[PDB]
Amino acid sequence: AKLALIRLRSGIRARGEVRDTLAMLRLHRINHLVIVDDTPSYRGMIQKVKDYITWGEIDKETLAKLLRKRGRLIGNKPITDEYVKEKLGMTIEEFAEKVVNGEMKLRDLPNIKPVFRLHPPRGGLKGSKKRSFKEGGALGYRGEKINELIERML
Amino acid sequence: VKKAHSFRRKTRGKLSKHPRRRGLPPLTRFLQEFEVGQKVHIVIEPSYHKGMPDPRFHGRTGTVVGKRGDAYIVQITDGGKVKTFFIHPVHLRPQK
RNA sequence: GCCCGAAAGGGUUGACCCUCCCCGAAGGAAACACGGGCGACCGUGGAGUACGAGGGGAGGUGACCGGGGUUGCACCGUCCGUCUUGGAUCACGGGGCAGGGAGUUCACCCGAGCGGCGAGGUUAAGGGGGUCAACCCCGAAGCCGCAGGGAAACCGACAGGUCC
RNA sequence: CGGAGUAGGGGGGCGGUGUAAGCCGUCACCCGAGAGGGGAACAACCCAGACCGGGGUUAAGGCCCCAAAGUGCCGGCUAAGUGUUACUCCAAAGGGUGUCCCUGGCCUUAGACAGCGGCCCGUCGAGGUCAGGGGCCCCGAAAAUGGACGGGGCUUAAGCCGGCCGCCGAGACCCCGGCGCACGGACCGAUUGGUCCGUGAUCGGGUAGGCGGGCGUGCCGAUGGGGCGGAAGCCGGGCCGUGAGGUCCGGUGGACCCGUCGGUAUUGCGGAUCCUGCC
RNA sequence: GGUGCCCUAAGGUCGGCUCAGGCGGGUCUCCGCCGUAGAGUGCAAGGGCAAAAGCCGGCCUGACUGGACCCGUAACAGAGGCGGGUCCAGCCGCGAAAGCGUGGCCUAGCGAACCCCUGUGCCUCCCCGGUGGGGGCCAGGGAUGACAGAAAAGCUACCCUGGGGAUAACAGAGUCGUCUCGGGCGAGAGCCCAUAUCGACCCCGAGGCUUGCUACCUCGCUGUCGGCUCUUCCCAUCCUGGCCCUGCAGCAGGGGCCAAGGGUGGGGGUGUUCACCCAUUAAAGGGGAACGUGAGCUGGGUUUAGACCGUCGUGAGACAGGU
RNA sequence: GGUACGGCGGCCAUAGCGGCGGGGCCACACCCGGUCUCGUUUCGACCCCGGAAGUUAAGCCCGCCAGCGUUCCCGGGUGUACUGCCCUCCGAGAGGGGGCGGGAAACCGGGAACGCCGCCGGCCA
Repeated sequence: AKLALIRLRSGIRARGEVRDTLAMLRLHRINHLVIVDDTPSYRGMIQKVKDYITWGEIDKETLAKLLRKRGRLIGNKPITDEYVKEKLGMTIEEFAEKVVNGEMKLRDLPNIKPVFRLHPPRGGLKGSKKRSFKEGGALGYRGEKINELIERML
Repeated sequence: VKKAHSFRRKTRGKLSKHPRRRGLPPLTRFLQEFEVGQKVHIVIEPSYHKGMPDPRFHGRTGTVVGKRGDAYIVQITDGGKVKTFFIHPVHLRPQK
């Protein structure tokens, strides 16, 4: 399954290995989102930076909306139904249905950027940046409930 | 009070032998064979005091590059420097 | 708010202000109508509407605008240089103005940015000529380089054989 | 291959020693060499890393007045102004039918107090009694100029416990325009280069220090110009310029001055308990 | 806790054999048995070691010569001198052979330049060639313990300079072992009676008025003790007001609660603060304010320059000893 | 093809200590003696030399046993103790707590376990 990861906290006051892990994962700034494949190698890194991000499983509909609004190409040009219907023989909903299940990867679309830069959340984060999401805060594994947050940040 | 390094400094457990070995090792080790490019572990047998390198490098892994006498030449990486040792094969062990 | 405002800045080929329309990023209501919750409130619709930085255009009014001096109101703000882990310091230097005031020159050595000749390169002291401290021609003595090893005696090498 | 600077470190976490303060190390996150938003104010505790002009949403945390936004909703506790303190900066052993709760035994249609008399009847007839565990508060609890929850003040709170719902709030994040930088490309140049195009979520803080380009001052060799129809200098002003600074207007003044190219230098001051002169 | 050495064997090899301790016999070294090492190893500690690396013997002198490379001191990451290790060649030892042997089972027992001594065999000394004597290459040795290496005693109170709060005495900050003031529990004492009074041994604290520890501020700000003068504050209350318990008859005493409005003085010796003493008194409390107060006084003490005594010192001289 | 035989080995206690029942043409042992090969600070007791009169009692070989020691598995102890990262969590403080990840030792009960694997023979047919 595909995983969505959002960064929330800063690296000042953080160890030197967490910053390097985050750079590898392409999470350089706050309110920045990355999509990733569920594998042990990636689970290790998420376990290391569990205290500066949130993550979960993403959905077809949410990835379609994400692509339409916050998806950019090289040059920070938007993504369009024509661009996709041309470079690939399908539209954006189908593209996303595939990505979230296999049969295709995001990089199969040329000049796509692997980073979605989001807007801060409306109504704000409704919890503490200092606790986990299960004990009443903002961080850690949230499952199918990362989609609500993405839609708020979109 | 400072204290220089020397061969047998802080070797009370590293160069101690389990109470159930206590003697000669089996003879499938003095007559080990190795090839070039073969990776080896540096593991010291405390009963044999010939060809024993500095315990500083106990537990490290190197590559064989040659042979001189009954000894083998071994290269290890220490930071960014290369270090070359002449070791008897009872102190060595093949990978996998 | 009061005061100056000629020129060098804009402006009667129209200043300031006024209203009208079109496009409109990120974002983004309310009244009101139905229902959920003990409740603060929320959901669907209204509605991505009304609005929105800015970009364009159409008109009315007819002389200031920008700039400067001082001052009122609200918010913000413990000077300057210096060593020191650490300066608003009860640590040192600090009454005001104007002028002066601190990485230079030689000789050897290591390197570079350019330029000339090139298995050779380069002249010194000096000499001759001239329109006479500028200019022109001669002058290789010597120094570096082309063969190194060795305390010394002494001996004395690949102008290309193979591979990546 | 060349040019440095550094040989007093400190907050915070871990270890040895020490009554402790502190001493000696270690870790490499921060101050030093780091702005901005909050903690009343605070070097290193929280959010967060900063070209310029503007628009909007958030973080830390906050929402009775000071002070932007709730005299917010539900359930319960405290009567001591306890408290109104994340940390920086805050008292114990020992005790309490103060109150609110959990648990387990023994009693009960006559129990546990009273009263009337010799273990008892009736008598007023309904809930008692013993232990153990927890929450909040109380005693224990005494200082020196005049007072500190930041202050006013607050008692079904404007306090504490358990949960919830909406707003306010940074230079953070999103958007719009402009500047520069690094990399690559084209064209173009009498010489260190210039004009444009692409990319930049992965460029834009800086002490010691290293590198690049420019402003200004005096003299030379050349080139091109101005001046008694008023040069330099001085005063007050306008415009360009990130800036070092340049240039014009008016006045005063009464003879010299600037630009471009290349060279050269007693070449730029707020400080030295600096020197001279004046006040 | 140890080394600044010892060893011709305690060094090389070959062969044979097993230890300390105890049990059971025999008397005051003999037989058997159990015995993973509880012994020994040239010397500390740690590690290693049983047909042995221990003990008993036999033969030898690899404790040698000429030379390479690598590890440590000194991690990562620079190195002179020293030390160790793996090898090539030569000559040899032990052993039937394979094999081992470049000192001591491993880790301590030592040292640059210049100069000198010894050994060995060759090169050289100013036109040439001889003799005597000089210089050089190679190897070994003589020492610097402050041991990566100067040839080397003290006073300053007549003192000077340059600097330091990187560093003391003095007041501040921090801390509170010590200090002052308290508490819990109940052993025991009080004719009997745990609590009138005393309260051990053990446990828990406040304050910052003693003293220490540290070294954060200040090295030309001022450096100070006591006294006189003058103002103010705390309460942990000495008297003065009001109360409670008593092993409170009264007069009184002891112990405790509220209370800080007022008062708490004069003199003797001593530089004194405190402490001691006298006579009175309602009683003659303890502390803070930069150990309050020198741009307010004084100037007895203490820390300059003069001099005396005692001790110490060869002496110059010193004494937190006196005058 | 057969063996109640043997030599050289590897893993080096799941193999070890102790205890028991059985077996012996060929082979290993215990045995008789030793002059010479060899030697016992003194003895063919030890070691070396030549044979077998005797037997399986010992060593060797086959089989078993869980008294001691070792090793592995199943449940508990127990997700206990300790621990890496984060926290505007508690507490006067000492020290504790929550979330995400790893995770024992003793002890208890129950099993298995009294060795596995190579190369070469010799003899019976």
